[PDB]
Amino acid sequence: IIGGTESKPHSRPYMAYLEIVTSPSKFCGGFLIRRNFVLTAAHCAGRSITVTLGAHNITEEEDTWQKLEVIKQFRHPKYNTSTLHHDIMLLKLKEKASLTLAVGTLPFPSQFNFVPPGRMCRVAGWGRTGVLKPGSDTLQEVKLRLMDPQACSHFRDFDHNLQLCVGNPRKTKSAFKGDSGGPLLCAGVAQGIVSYGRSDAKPPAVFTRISHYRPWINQIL
Ligand SMILES: COC(=O)c1ccc(NS(=O)(=O)c2sc3ccc(F)cc3c2C)c(S(C)(=O)=O)c1
Repeated sequence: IIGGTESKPHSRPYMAYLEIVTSPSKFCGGFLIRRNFVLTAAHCAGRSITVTLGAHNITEEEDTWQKLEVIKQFRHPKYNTSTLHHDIMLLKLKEKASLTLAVGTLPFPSQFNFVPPGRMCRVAGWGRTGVLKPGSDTLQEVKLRLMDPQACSHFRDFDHNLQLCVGNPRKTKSAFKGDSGGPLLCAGVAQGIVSYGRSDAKPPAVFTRISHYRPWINQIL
């Protein structure tokens, strides 16, 4: 998260931190939708994934931490490994998390509108705070603007109708590396998932549209 501020501790109890091991390690975001299911981006898939819940500080272990092993990675069946179309994945945790002050579920409303540009939303994560910067010690959140699709025209495989263009190009505020899989929260409802952007972190970034995959996510609910 670039250009954001520290969240109030445990004010985002659904946030998940992913430690991914390949067959090199990756770090992603995610959010708890149910006690044993985490929603994240499909490109975060690897061999081993460990989920940390109930964390504000990610660098030193807290009493509110809950670490769970992923036992199944359910990528969307039409996910494209290079163009990142349908970049959404369901993770089944080995055990059930404990609902506490620090661990909670993100509720999904009965209606998911196709959200047009112009909306102001929030994204949170422990990702890099800038280009070449390390991951944030604590959970950061930044307010971002849903941009017109023409602002993401430089991305070769961007599709306005499948993805969100998020981030004012004249600022530095944006999600970045390590924030992938984290939710884009508009008005308290997760409308997007951090997918990708530019290596030099110049916004906008590309977000998966959650509204398209509500019936598919309804498998878990
Ligand atoms: C068609 O796909 C691509 O064009 C592409 C681009 C970058 C990239 N990964 S990235 O460089 O670490 C990066 S930059 C950035 C900026 C803002 C942001 F919210 C996130 C990110 C991320 C993840 C990948 S990916 C995840 O599949 O490896 C794919």
